[PDB]
Amino acid sequence: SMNPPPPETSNPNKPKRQTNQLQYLLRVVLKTLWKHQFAWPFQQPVDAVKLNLPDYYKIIKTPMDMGTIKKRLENNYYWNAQECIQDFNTMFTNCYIYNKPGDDIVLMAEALEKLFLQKINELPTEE
Repeated sequence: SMNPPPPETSNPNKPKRQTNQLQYLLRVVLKTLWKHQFAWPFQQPVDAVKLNLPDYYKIIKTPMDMGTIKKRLENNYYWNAQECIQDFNTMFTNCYIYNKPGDDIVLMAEALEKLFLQKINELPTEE
């Protein structure tokens, strides 16, 4: 069995910014979700080999996870906050697409998403 290459976290020719919204996405949003008791399934790319999910990457073609997001934020990969918000939403959506309603991992995603939405609701104004 085989995993795909992970999403890109480094690309020297991608233009980059460090903005107050992106700082909030790291300091408040990522940190809040990362420390949660339900974070662990989402802290790294889905390992379809270890988890015995041979169809995962047949179904999920835009993988995303908080390990990748953390690396992107720490390495100033983004130009804007919308790119990062999209990554979180991709992560949640993948979970809901692949799994069955009411599965433990879906409940976990929902709890993290609730917090995500509460924090993004107060995304600061651009400086």
